[PDB]
Amino acid sequence: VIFNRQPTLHKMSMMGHRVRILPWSTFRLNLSVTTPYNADFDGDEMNLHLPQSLETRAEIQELAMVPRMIVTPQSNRPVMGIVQDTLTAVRKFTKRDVFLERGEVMNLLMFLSTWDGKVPQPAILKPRPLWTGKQIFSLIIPGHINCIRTHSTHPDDEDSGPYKHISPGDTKVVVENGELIMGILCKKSLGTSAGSLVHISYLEMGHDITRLFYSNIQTVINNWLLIEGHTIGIGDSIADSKTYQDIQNTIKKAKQDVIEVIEKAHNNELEPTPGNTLRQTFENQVNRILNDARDKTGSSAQKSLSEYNNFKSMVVSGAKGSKINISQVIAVVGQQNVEGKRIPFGFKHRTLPHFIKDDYGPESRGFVENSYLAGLTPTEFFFHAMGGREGLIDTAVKTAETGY
Amino acid sequence: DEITPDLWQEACWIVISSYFDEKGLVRQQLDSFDEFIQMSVQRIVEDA
Amino acid sequence: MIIPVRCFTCGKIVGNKWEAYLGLLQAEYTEGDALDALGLKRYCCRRMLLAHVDLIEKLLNYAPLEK
Amino acid sequence: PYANQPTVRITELTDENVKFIIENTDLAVANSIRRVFIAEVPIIAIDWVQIDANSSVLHDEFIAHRLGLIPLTSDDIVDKLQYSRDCTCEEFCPECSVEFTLDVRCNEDQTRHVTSRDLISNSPRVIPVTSRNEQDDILIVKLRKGQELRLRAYAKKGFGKEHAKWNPTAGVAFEYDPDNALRHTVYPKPEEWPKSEYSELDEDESQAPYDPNGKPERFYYNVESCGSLRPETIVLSALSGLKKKLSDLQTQLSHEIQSD
Amino acid sequence: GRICRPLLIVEKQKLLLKKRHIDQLKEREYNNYSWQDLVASGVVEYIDTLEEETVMLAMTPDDLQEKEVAYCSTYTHCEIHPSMILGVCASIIPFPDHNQSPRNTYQSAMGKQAMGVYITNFHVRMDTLAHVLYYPQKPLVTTRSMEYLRFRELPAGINSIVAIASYTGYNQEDSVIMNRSAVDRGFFRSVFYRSYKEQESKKGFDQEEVFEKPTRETCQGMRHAIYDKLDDDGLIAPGVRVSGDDVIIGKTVTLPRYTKRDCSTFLRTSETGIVDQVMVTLNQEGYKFCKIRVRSVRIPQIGDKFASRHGQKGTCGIQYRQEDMPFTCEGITPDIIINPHAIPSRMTIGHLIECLQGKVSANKGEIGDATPFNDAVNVQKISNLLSDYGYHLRGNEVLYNGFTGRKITSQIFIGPTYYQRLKHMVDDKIHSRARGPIQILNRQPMEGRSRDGGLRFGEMERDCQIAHGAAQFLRERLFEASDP
Amino acid sequence: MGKRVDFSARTVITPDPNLSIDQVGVPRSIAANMTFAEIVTPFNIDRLQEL
Amino acid sequence: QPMIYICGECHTENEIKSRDPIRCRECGYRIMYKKRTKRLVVFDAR
Amino acid sequence: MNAPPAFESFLLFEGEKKITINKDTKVPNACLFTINKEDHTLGNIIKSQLLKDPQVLFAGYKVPHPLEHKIIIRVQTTPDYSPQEAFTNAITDLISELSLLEERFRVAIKDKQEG
RNA sequence: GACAGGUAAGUAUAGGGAACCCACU
Ligand SMILES: [Mg+2]
Ligand SMILES: [Zn+2]
Ligand SMILES: [Zn+2]
Ligand SMILES: [Zn+2]
Repeated sequence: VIFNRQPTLHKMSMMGHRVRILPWSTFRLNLSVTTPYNADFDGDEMNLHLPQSLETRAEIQELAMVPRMIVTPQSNRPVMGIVQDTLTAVRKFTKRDVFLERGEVMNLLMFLSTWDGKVPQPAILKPRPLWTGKQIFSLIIPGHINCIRTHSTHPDDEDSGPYKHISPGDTKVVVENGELIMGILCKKSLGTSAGSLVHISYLEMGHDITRLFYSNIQTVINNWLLIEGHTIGIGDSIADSKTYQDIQNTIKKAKQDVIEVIEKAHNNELEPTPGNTLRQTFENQVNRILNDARDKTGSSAQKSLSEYNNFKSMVVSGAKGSKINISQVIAVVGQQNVEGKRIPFGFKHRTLPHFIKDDYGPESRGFVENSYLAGLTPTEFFFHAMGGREGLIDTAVKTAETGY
Repeated sequence: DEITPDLWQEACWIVISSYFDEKGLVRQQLDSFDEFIQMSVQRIVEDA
Repeated sequence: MIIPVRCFTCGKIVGNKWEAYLGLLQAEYTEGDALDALGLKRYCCRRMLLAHVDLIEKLLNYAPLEK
Repeated sequence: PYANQPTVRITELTDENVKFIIENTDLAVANSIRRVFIAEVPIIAIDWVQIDANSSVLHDEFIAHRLGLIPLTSDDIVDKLQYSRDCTCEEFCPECSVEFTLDVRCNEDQTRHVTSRDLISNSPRVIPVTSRNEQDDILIVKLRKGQELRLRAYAKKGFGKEHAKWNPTAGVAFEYDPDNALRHTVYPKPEEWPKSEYSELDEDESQAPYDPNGKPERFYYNVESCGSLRPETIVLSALSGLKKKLSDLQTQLSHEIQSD
Repeated sequence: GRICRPLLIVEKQKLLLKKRHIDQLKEREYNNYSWQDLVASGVVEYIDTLEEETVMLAMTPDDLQEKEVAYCSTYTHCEIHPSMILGVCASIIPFPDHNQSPRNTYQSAMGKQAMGVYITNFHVRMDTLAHVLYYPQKPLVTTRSMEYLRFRELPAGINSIVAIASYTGYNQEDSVIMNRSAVDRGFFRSVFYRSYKEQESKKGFDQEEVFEKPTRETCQGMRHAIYDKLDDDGLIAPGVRVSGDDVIIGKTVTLPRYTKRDCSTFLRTSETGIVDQVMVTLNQEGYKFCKIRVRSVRIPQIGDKFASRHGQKGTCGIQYRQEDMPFTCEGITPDIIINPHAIPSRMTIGHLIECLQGKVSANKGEIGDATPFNDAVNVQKISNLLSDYGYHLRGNEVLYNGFTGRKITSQIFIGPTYYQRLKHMVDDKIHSRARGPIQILNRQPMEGRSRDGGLRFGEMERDCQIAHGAAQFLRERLFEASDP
Repeated sequence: MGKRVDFSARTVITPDPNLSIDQVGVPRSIAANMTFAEIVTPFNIDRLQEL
Repeated sequence: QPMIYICGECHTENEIKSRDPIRCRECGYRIMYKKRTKRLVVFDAR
Repeated sequence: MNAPPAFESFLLFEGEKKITINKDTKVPNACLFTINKEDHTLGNIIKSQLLKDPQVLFAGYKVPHPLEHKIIIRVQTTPDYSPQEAFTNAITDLISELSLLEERFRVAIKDKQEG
């Protein structure tokens, strides 16, 4: 059956599938195929077309089947990849210090469909047998493909300094003879990016082999994740009081800097930069100051994050979120912008009636100095709503423009 | 005579309670229609 | 509209508790005290009681379709 | 190469729950026992309803749902009862079902509370839990004057797996390794995690030192009954049913191998 | 048409409002003191936007409070409460100031879709479409503003134990696992009422319509559907089971198998339920006019839409019985499980805070207050309170895999949270076709599932197939399968 | 350039990790409503007769 | 044949015949309701 | 409308084999037992017992699809031993476990009742 | 005449459209 989701943006939006009938009243999709369809299960509906003749059936079977559609000509790189829970779980799984007991390896092995039926020698024999997620993933990997990637958190200096081929952080991926020698898999190594492990699998082994590869990764990693567990909570949004104090100090210093700049400009001591009126120069200075403050605060929060932090887990695995997202949650949200500028003076020289006139301060012009966890004062909330409205409008218009 | 902040929370919320008890939520609709019927119809008739 | 018979989460019978809970509330027990007296330890059952809204009285305010 | 030697200790026992501990057994066995408690213990609950009349504000499906959810004492009658599907009787019979009749009419200005008290059983041994002989009767619906509710129902055997209404338990707390000796979990900040009731540790201590050779033993159960069965009855019936399932599986395996 | 909002008047640096005013308002029931009396006394005053342009305003009396560096010191008004800037739909959001604004916007609409008790007297209204939840519940965490939206009287949703964890992967990508046992116990069960209407018109002596139980020997235009369910008046009776394409209003018209053409009204295809009730009247022109309300019990199932109050919606990916669901040390199991991947990008930190304070309030026997701009409430305070009740201060818990009993290496965030089931259910959207009725003008498949229509193989679908090079499949889709 | 077509279904989508990437779960109702024409041959004549 | 309908206002039973203008003989009220069917109806308590 | 009947979870449909045996050709002494209308309860207990068995080189179970109520148990034994024999002995040992636990629980319940 | 009971003879047990609005992905 051909399977479709409007809007049909590219070839992969319509792809063939083999039907399996299961009780309930929905189309059940494998998580990987969501990416090409650009589909989420937030209520999205999809269409299915049944070819009616053997000729059309053969056409679909030989041309449109998902395995054949794995790699797109648009950017000569795979369209699907391991996503979401599977991505985070594989990142955790392929950590250096992940060890599996006889029974756990037992379950994962049998979930691995393409398994040859031979239990590998455990990476540890005494004082007790123990395997490694790297061993199990080596079993998962098909053929004898060779690949080299770098985990997302891979420091750059490591490549130059000693331990180059023995990563202290295990942040370098090396698959050899179809065996994950070392490294922590992540989006870089399993997603749509070029030269990814899935890409190399498709290139070397058949599309069918890569299909089995996808299925085995998903099943095995989900089953292990059952044991491992993955969550997100207020604990992962909380930071230590020391980092809170550091962020507060940074914000206060940035506010003081903005105040100094404003006072200088009012004294007229400020002078325009080339190719910019004095007001443009002042705005540039303010924006630079606030951006630097936000960047410093985000860096502080990311540093404060612990290895157990689930936000960091997810960002590192690349499944979802971003360092900017973590910074917004933990430290200040940051400046709100409409039309690429600070909040305009909707009122008479005033963003809101609650400020003195001709106030160009961060708070006055809509800088959210509070993190999402800390909550927002009403003015900051209003300005953030303005920004979100800008985003929504941009979406609602670009949809039609790009369609045309 | 004044309202300390601790009291102020409950005070403002009591004020809002009284406001909503007095007005309701569709007060604008009801008042607009009532004013229309009461004044505007007669005004139109006379202006004719 | 009416107090559910079982706690959705754990399945503990709570349908026979709404009237007693109201009785305690009018007896001036705090909600937590009333729940403890009724024995609702798990916060699932505590939720079942706290969040319930007995709309059945408002429904009964209307006369039946038949005399 | 052979079975363990599980031991039991009942640390508490009431009409409404049983708390105990099982030692020298596998986590798999313990978890399966818990699952059987929750899902695969036979029970009698209303599953057939005929609404002769219903003037109440609630509709027929609503009323039937509540009636099914009502629990019924099933201490021994369930064991004698056979599953309706297994039973030969054409429609219903005592061997496979128990009849109930409800008939109330609000003839007074005050609200009439149709509670489980009004549920009239045919077999005295099977009755609403609250009606037993303080716990109040389970409300079903309220009737203003001029309203009526007449219906005839049948309760049959069944286990929670088919539907939650047959589920006897009302909370099966299960635990093991109170102190995290096996380190099956991992506390990023163990200090801030409250001690389990079964935890045996100094307050300064957060969790037991890791045990490389450890294995899950001494599983703590606290089975709360929904009043359908005595908790001890729940446990015993669960064990019996699990053994029955294993025996039937053994029979099927023997048949298959012999055929092969 | 000039909009306007109330504002507390400020003179010098002090509110005109006073403790005596507050007390009189408290006793409003007896002394009859009222908001109108406040306005008359002149403590409060209406302000429109144009006047706001000149007004200098303060968040709260805290701004009036003197400061080392007076910012304004010349205030003229003060907000009654900042939360008032929100609207009806936005008000029900707890901790809106802890969410990315677009999620608040989304919740503004998902709230409109939530099912609940839309009106107290629904039992009599023969509304065209209606949905009623079996067991509504006022949220455990409430903004003070809902006191006036009357959400307490007519809540739309259920407080549910939600665990934000990955479990079998069936909740991935904005999907949610659901407790089958809870669903059996009535969790989020609802009823859907549909009202059909018909009337017999006597427009012309030559041709007139009549309700009746038609018989094949007399009337001609009968489908193979059985008319026995009808009564002698051509109307079905309450308490009668009905399936799709089942006649419910036997109607006939006198022709100019003889002298009678069937104009009966059948139940909508693929639908089912029981006839809730029937009403018979005369329209404005005396013609007999019957409305039939039919109710169908919708049990939540795979594909049904659910949503929190924080822009987090998802379809029920799968339902696990209680024994399958993970459980705390106690017997508690999550009613719903939602993939953690929602929160990171969404910034629905308000969702997590709501879950935490919901756990706190449920344990404490109170109703949490999630009014947006409330400094008196914060995450640290909530965590301390939660820890006081013998729980992890951040809401995490030790959960056990249901299938194997083994502990879960991670500790799952879990707690009560107000969820709400949106009207869009899979049963009302599933649709399929194989050579159904076709349009009259062009012989292509009809449109819309109510007409057993066919899906539109649109222009971009044609183009995608062109790119695929499947010329024969394209030909089949556009010519042989549409209108040869 | 665009048309409505027979032998087309539409419905909500839900995740299912237990399906190969190239597979798709379908409700039994949709499958029943859908039919694929199969020509009779001595090979499949018995199977189609049973169908 | 009888076709008893319940009047909305007075909640009174009254026969109505086909072609008979819809109006409660008792109160002249034009809204009536069919009485609950007699057909056997059952509900598994699920 | 498509909701499967609840009893379908545990009720064998007409003409369904409760258990089926296959030989995993990939490796010797390996059998696959497909058991219908069963779930993690039986799967886990049997897997644990077989793992306890030392002759068992391989024992485990899985649920091919949660929406389906079938389980697959893969068991590989030493050449001098049969997967069928291992499976039977594991079931027997679990039955003995249940019997012993039942009687001990009866004794404990009695004793608690008296005091 | 009416009414209640019985016997005999005859009858009865093919599909809309447009417009608009709302809501949805
Ligand atoms: Mg979507
Ligand atoms: Zn509970
Ligand atoms: Zn019988
Ligand atoms: Zn009347």
